[PDB]
Amino acid sequence: ATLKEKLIAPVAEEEATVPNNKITVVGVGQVGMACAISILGKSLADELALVDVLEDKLKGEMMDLQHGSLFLQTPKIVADKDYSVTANSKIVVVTAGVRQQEGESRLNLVQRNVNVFKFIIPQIVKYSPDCIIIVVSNPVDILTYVTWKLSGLPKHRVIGSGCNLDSARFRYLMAEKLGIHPSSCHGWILGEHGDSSVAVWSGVNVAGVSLQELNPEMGTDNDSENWKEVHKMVVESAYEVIKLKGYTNWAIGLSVADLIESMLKNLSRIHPVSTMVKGMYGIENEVFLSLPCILNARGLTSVINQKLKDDEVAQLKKSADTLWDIQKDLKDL
Amino acid sequence: ATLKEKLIAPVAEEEATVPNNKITVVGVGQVGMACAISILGKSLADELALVDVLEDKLKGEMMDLQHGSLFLQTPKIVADKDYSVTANSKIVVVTAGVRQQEGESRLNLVQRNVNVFKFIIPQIVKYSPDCIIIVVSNPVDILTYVTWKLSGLPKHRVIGSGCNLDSARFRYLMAEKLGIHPSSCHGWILGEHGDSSVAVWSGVNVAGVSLQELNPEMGTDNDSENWKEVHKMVVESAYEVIKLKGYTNWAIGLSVADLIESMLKNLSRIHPVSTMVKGMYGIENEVFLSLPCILNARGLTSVINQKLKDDEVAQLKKSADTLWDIQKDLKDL
Amino acid sequence: ATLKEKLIAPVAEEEATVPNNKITVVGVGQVGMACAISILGKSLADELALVDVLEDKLKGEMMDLQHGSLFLQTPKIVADKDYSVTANSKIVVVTAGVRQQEGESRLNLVQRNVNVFKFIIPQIVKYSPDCIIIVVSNPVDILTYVTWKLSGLPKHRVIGSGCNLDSARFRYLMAEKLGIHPSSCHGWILGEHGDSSVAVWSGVNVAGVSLQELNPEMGTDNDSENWKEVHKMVVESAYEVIKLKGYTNWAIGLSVADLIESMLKNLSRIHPVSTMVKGMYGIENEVFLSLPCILNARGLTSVINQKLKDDEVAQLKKSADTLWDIQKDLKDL
Amino acid sequence: ATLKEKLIAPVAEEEATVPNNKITVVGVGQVGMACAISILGKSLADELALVDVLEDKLKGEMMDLQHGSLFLQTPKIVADKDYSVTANSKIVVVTAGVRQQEGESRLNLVQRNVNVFKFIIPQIVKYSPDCIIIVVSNPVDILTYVTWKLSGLPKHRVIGSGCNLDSARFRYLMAEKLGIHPSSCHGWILGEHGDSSVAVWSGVNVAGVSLQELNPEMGTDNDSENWKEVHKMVVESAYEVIKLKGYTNWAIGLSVADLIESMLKNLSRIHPVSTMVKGMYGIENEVFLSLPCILNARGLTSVINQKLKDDEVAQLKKSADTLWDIQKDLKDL
Ligand SMILES: NC(=O)C1=CN([C@@H]2O[C@H](COP(=O)(O)OP(=O)(O)OC[C@H]3O[C@@H](n4cnc5c(N)ncnc54)[C@H](O)[C@@H]3O)[C@@H](O)[C@H]2O)C=CC1
Ligand SMILES: NC(=O)C1=CN([C@@H]2O[C@H](COP(=O)(O)OP(=O)(O)OC[C@H]3O[C@@H](n4cnc5c(N)ncnc54)[C@H](O)[C@@H]3O)[C@@H](O)[C@H]2O)C=CC1
Ligand SMILES: NC(=O)C1=CN([C@@H]2O[C@H](COP(=O)(O)OP(=O)(O)OC[C@H]3O[C@@H](n4cnc5c(N)ncnc54)[C@H](O)[C@@H]3O)[C@@H](O)[C@H]2O)C=CC1
Ligand SMILES: NC(=O)C1=CN([C@@H]2O[C@H](COP(=O)(O)OP(=O)(O)OC[C@H]3O[C@@H](n4cnc5c(N)ncnc54)[C@H](O)[C@@H]3O)[C@@H](O)[C@H]2O)C=CC1
Ligand SMILES: c1ccc(CNCCc2c(CNC3CCCCCC3)[nH]c3ccccc23)cc1
Ligand SMILES: c1ccc(CNCCc2c(CNC3CCCCCC3)[nH]c3ccccc23)cc1
Repeated sequence: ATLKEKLIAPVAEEEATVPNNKITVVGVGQVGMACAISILGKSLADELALVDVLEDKLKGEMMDLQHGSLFLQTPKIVADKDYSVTANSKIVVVTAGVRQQEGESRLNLVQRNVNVFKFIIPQIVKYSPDCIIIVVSNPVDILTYVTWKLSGLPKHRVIGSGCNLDSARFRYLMAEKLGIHPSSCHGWILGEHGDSSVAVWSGVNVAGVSLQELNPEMGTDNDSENWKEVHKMVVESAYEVIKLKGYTNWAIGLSVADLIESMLKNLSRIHPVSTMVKGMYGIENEVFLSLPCILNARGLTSVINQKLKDDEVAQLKKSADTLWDIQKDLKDL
Repeated sequence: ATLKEKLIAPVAEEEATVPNNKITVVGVGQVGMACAISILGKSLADELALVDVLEDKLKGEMMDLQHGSLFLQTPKIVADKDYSVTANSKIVVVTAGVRQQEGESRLNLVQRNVNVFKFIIPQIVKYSPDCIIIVVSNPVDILTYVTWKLSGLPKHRVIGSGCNLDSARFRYLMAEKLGIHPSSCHGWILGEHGDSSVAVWSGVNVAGVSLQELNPEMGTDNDSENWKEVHKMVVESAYEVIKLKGYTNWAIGLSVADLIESMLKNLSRIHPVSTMVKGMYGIENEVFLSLPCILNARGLTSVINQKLKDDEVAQLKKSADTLWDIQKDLKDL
Repeated sequence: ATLKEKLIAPVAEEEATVPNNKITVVGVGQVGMACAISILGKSLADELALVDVLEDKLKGEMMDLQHGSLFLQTPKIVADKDYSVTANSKIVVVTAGVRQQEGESRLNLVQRNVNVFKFIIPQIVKYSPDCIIIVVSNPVDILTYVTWKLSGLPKHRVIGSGCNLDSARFRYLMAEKLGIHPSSCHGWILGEHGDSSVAVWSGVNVAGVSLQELNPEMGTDNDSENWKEVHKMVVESAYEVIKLKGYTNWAIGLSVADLIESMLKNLSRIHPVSTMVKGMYGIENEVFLSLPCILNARGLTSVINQKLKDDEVAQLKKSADTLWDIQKDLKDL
Repeated sequence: ATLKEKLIAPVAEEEATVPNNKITVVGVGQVGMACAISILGKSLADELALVDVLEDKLKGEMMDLQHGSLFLQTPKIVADKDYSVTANSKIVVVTAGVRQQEGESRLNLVQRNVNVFKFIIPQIVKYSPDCIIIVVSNPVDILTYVTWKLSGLPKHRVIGSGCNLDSARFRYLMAEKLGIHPSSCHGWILGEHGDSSVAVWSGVNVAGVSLQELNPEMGTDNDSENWKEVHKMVVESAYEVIKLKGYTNWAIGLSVADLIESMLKNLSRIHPVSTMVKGMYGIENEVFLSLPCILNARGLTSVINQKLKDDEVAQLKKSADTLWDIQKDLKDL
């Protein structure tokens, strides 16, 4: 009778399909939408759900993505302020809450964003008890800890985007100096995604050539080439971009899509992401900060043990102390 | 104690992989390996299993693929003569059996390849009772029927690669004449993957312009442009390529990867593939042949009802009669 | 002496890059950045230049993209307010200018954006005399005409993004009703990217089945299924999304990346884009509006002639009249 | 008058198109066709030309690829025994000649394959004087030297596929031991693509952790974990695969596509490929062997200088001496 009934003959009985690689993005602001477009561009989701408290903005973002469906391979894009829309997600990316004002530390956002997370996180696990949560909201290390405590998920299923972005920036800036692709320039930023991050100069290399072996002063204040300035540029990068355009989003969206790719393709690639590091490098408390971690379909399955220089371990311990001083006073977790 | 124990600190205490996007290719001949490399190139499997009777060849192919892992996103590639290696496959591609000699009809392979399938199909469903089977071995329409009977699987989970390849050839040949990309030149080959195929000239179009409306003689024997010769070239293509290089493999490997993409990405794209067409176009028996079908993560869920011209319906019925003449005499299914 | 001199031994004594697959995006607003991220995600440029009048915002966007380099395959990302940065671009995407307020016609933007284009287009061709220009700013059909006049380029090198986006929206909405992928649901929106667009109901098809042959009332006011409402939703879509989120950007960014892919891959795929249609369907003036066009590495090399129904031709002529009424009064082009 | 003339209205004059990223594959054997399918799969060629002395096999391979065009983004696939078909190639991949029989050294193929190259290489440069040549035929290091002498091309435009494959195998075997993706396991095989290859144990690392710092005996005969066996497995791999399936092809096809991607995308990624190493590591003659090299659109533009252990330098010099002993006895280059 209907055009659809004239055109389409069933072979199978119409039955509810459960998606196999659903992704939710919580928060459809600058970061959440950069994450969404990068996930859709890399064909990483068979279903994409969006949540926000701004109902009109949310519906607009959902419709704009839906209009691009012809160019994508994501057959279902949905959005609602209600967390029921997020059911059966494999990965939930949390970008909701407040961002830095100009010259504001990420650590100054802690009380506001803890209050946002207190109501969101229990709803995420209610509807997707088997998900991995990727925390992006700042300060990302503290809010990964908070998400672990609120969610009751195992450690391997609560990941902070952490220093995957800082390390991308570091590798870009070193690769630009050397005239090579960042993928061929190896270097790790660890610890806090923020001012106390640690540059592991001792592991920086190109084709397995230690650059600190070529320039032993690399990373010190007594270096005629002032490589230390590259780590200062990594630390200052968010502040500089926020002064120019108000926020950052494109690089973090690609960084989050890189983490999702490793997990949904089950690759066991190593990324510097935020995890619980008690018992590593003499850290005595449940600090979350970035170390090199193996990521696959289970989540964050292992941490790489490193031989660090004394000044590197000292900076990592200082970063841990900086974060623990905030974590220890958090209430009702 | 081991280097691995020194380097890698567990976060998850468990290392077992849950079966997920596993594909098996049965047969490691020219077609099975083209299927395998196209599945790996398009990142369509997290686990690829190869099964075949030829143990040395199978191990060599497995090792050669494993050596390219750095360039791929498939973390597990395995191979064995025993079907236990195929356990918990979501899709199984069947390419094993005899192939055409020069000038040989695909229909002449039926007794030999039915005997191969009486062995193989029960082993597939023993180890993957919840799989989708894509049949590629020839004659593909008859062997799709045979696989359906032997497997006990529902219709929507047994698919013959069918005329997805014939249609690709048809679109290439018409697009070459018009100077456009085959993706912009729409045309359907239906029925037997073989000599009795149907060119649906009444549906051939560019930008929704019916080419038969522009040239009503298109596909008739009274056409000065002789468009009918294009269908003759589609029918003869396998024989011409077999005469020149001995077999065909690259285009069918890409065609199979196209079908898998629609299913694993859950897209509900329409392909001309082999399904059970009883009750369509006056067909009274359980004939399998190619019609436009919707493919998604459930398998083959719908068929498109078409308005055909009399000469199109007549060739489709002739195709069904040709195939049923062989099907009706099959024993012990 | 330097770490770079210690590490890197020249084989080639020269480092300059020969200009090749360079793309400029003019405008770093919502649309320019969606275009930029989609071009980078699809690896469509070896060099991306951003040009804009807002120097701080431009530098911030350039830095944010640069920080994602590790995740991309574009080795050079540059930005300046001076058009010297755009030199030797193969493709220039123009997204600069004013956009619609809530409820505002795209045609109300004409005087403002003609003033923008009178500055921008001469600067583009000064620095890239051999480029293809893709016009995105609204009203896109009028500004494609203005760009043709100001640039002195041949017709095949000046393209309006046009109805590629309207057609994607149309195919999304029809595919959603039928439960299929938009890539399997064929349908064309022609004429103005705006209120006077034409839905070619006579060409709408699935697997070469004309849907108007199944439902002759499709696209008329006397249709119990009211398929006409789908064309109304296409026309209203920009206004609805602007009401909800303030602007549109994701779908047009993907649409522009689709056009660039056809051209840089030299594919001769057909897209409904804005071109000079004098002499077509009795149009007597140099009107620009969308028809199905072949796109390849030369640009826009052909238009598809269509057999249209009387109501489709009537709307196309009305669309042409609507645009010519504005074009005829333009001065100093 | 013709259907094409009714359907397609010219905007531009029909003009001969010069491809911008044409690739030729010389030899359509097991390696040449693995190269071709990997190039087509990664969308690296707007035109693909095939050359072989076997005219029928060549035409059949061309047709089988053409039949897959709908699934590809390569609008022109051509093939001929005449090198005029290769004109205006950016990259020419040479796979032609004889391969190893079972247990045969690659070095034993040198006189036969030099005789093939003496005829081929002058014709390649005649028709594509601006190309990069990637040598794959064995013994690859000596034939890269021979191709340099015969071609008269600059060093940076003559590249041997070299140890890109050996290093992929090495990284796969180490990554399998550690349970990580090969892309996260860093290790270099240098020198001859063959029995005298050098494992740079001192540069092997995961996340910038030197594995030889964890196990100082790594690569010695006095190692309880016998990591040296992994290098033996790399050396023996081609022989083992040749014993099982007769040849190798899939891994080298993906390795060649990786080198092409770096060059056509202008990335300046580092690969261990065969280049002229006179003046490096006390090598006094025009030896070609693999070192880490930067690859971009210019070709092989730099070599990475490494700090190697004494035993590693000794092995590299022994590899150079092994290759020079063959190069010095070659006639009429
Ligand atoms: N980890 C990293 O590397 C980076 C983190 N960030 C962080 O990402 C977060 C988001 O930044 P933007 O997207 O630029 O901010 P934004 O202001 O553009 O968007 C934030 C969104 O969160 C929504 N939201 C607020 N409260 C909510 C609640 N209770 N439930 C649901 N949605 C809620 C808002 O309505 C808004 O749409 C910030 O915390 C920022 O500091 C930003 C850049 C990089
Ligand atoms: N549906 C389509 O469009 C196409 C179908 N084909 C069909 O694909 C099949 C495979 O072709 P190729 O790979 O070229 O053949 P091939 O000879 O290269 O490989 C045949 C494979 O099946 C195995 N096999 C052969 N005889 C067997 C037996 N008696 N029992 C168990 N395993 C056996 C072999 O060990 C080998 O792995 C043929 O039936 C051929 O007609 C070929 C091309 C296109
Ligand atoms: N063709 C299509 O399908 C679509 C077209 N558009 C059009 O794209 C254009 C850009 O929209 P958005 O990016 O959302 O706007 P936006 O306000 O976010 O960005 C506009 C950009 O143009 C620059 N610009 C503004 N006024 C200028 C002037 N007087 N001179 C020079 N540069 C100037 C701004 O600095 C900024 O870079 C608008 O004309 C809009 O109507 C919007 C969406 C889809
Ligand atoms: N560098 C590497 O890592 C690897 C190198 N190889 C080498 O690749 C080469 C090709 O191996 P396969 O493809 O397996 O051999 P194959 O025997 O399958 O194909 C070689 C092709 O070269 C053609 N040919 C012979 N002389 C020719 C000439 N004068 N002009 C044009 N074409 C000519 C033959 O007709 C044949 O089609 C061998 O030298 C082999 O050792 C193989 C694997 C990996
Ligand atoms: C002679 C001696 C040593 C070599 C090979 N050098 C490999 C050494 C190496 C380092 C340096 N590790 C530092 C060393 C100081 C102790 C504290 C921190 C760890 N980083 C890498 C990153 C990647 C690869 C290797 C390395 C060659 C010749
Ligand atoms: C019997 C008669 C005819 C057929 C199949 N006919 C397919 C025809 C067709 C149309 C309809 N064209 C219109 C109709 C006339 C009004 C003026 C404009 C042109 N659109 C398509 C889009 C795609 C493919 C085909 C078509 C089958 C059986």
